[PDB]
Amino acid sequence: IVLTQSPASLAVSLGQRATISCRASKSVSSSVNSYMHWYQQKPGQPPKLLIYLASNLESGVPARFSGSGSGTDFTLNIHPVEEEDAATYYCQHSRELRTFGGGTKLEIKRADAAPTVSIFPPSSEQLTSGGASVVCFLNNFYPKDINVKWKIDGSERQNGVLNSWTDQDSKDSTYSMSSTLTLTKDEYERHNSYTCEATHKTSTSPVVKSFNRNEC
Amino acid sequence: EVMLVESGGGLVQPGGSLRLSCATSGFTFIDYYMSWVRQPPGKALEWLGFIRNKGNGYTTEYSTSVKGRFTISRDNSQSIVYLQMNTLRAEDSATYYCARDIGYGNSPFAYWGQGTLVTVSAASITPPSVYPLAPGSMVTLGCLVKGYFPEPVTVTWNSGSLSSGVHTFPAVLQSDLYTLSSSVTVPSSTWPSETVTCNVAHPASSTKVDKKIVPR
Ligand SMILES: N[C@@H]1[C@@H](O)[C@H](OP(=O)(O)O)[C@@H](CO[C@]2(C(=O)O)C[C@@H](O[C@]3(C(=O)O)C[C@@H](O)[C@@H](O)[C@@H]([C@H](O)CO[C@]4(C(=O)O)C[C@@H](O)[C@@H](O)[C@@H]([C@H](O)CO)O4)O3)[C@@H](O)[C@@H]([C@H](O)CO)O2)O[C@H]1O
Repeated sequence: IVLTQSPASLAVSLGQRATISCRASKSVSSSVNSYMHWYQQKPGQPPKLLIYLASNLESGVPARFSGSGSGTDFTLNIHPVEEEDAATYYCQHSRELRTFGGGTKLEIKRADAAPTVSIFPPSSEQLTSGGASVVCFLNNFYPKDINVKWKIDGSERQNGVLNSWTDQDSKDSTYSMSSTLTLTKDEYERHNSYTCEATHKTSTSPVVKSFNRNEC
Repeated sequence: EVMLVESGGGLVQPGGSLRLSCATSGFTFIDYYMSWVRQPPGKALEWLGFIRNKGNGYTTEYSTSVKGRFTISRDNSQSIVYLQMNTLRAEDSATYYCARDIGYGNSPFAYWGQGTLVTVSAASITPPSVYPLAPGSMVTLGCLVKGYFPEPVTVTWNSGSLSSGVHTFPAVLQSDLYTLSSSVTVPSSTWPSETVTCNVAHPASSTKVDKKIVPR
């Protein structure tokens, strides 16, 4: 027995209805009960039980979440979606072999948000240690589509760039990104201008942040 | 009331073995089934098995994927459930959760532990180097947390007093080593007037470091 989840990923604007399907490969109902559970999981947290026995709301859980279905076909309904709802949702067979479905990621849609870019040279204690990383943060933007190009003395640097996104923010619905240019102290010290350029739809040209090492 | 608290997670070499525990309180432990559930980083939840209550003789059930390799057992006098894992491989690398399963008229998986991260690799345990990120209306400071293994680290700012305006990014693997950055935005009317310090913890190597964010 396998549980299959609908879109796997879903975007819904604030205030509107989100609908997550779950299909079981075999009936999970008896005459009396439908053995389906629904969970919510936020990054770095355990799952949280929302719905037990297919249609009962767990104690403590807000009434915008509801479940339904029987046999093989099931639904989680979130209405109105709020910002805190940004999360992954799992259905599960709540008896026998207790199978989990694969998850549906819920994205909260919102107005575009321009990134706030900050660039950071190597810390002088890191230089003392023999390393060098140029870090720039691209914060609180939407949509999640973004890219960073690095320029050392005018030319683009492709290798040694580490990118990392936050999960969608629970409060304001934005994404954040960290772009770390990893470098040997050797190459750091042999070049002068360091640039990170963020390409995002909120601007017709790259949001550019720069420094010169000799000017530090 | 109800609390499930795990430990025992960490680094283990391929082919190795490990025992995680899960300490419970706030319910009658012996009358409840207990489950173990795992989640590889970025992937779906996977049910691993349960051990039954006193009524059913503390017998055990496992998923097809871990039968004969993993063992669930319980210390009823102390209210701990265990998961003994042998012959570990790459794919076993996950966050491992215990959860209260069925007992009394109750639904399973209402209560979960915070989870513990198990990592299986040949790579050694390395402490992080923790570097301050200082600049060149609101001001963004950061901490780079470089060259550590294995996960997790935890990062707070001002020992927890600063929480909003924080973006701690997920770690990235670079050739056996993890790199992570945290970011904090505060009003410039409070920096550097009032101090800002990042607190980084690496339990896997008893490291606990504070970095005062000092201007350049
Ligand atoms: N009259 C109800 C009957 O209709 C229910 O089942 P149907 O939907 O008609 O098929 C029945 C459901 O009971 C269970 C269940 O899922 O079977 C089990 C309940 O727990 C007891 C119990 O009867 O009170 C007590 C437990 O200590 C166990 O002994 C179980 C059961 O005997 C064994 O349970 C397991 C097992 O392997 O140990 C795990 C279960 O989750 C389930 O997988 C069962 C199998 O169905 C085989 O029986 O095996 O029985 C409750 O957990 C109950 C739940 O509260 C329903 O919401 O589900 O309950 C009748 O009252």
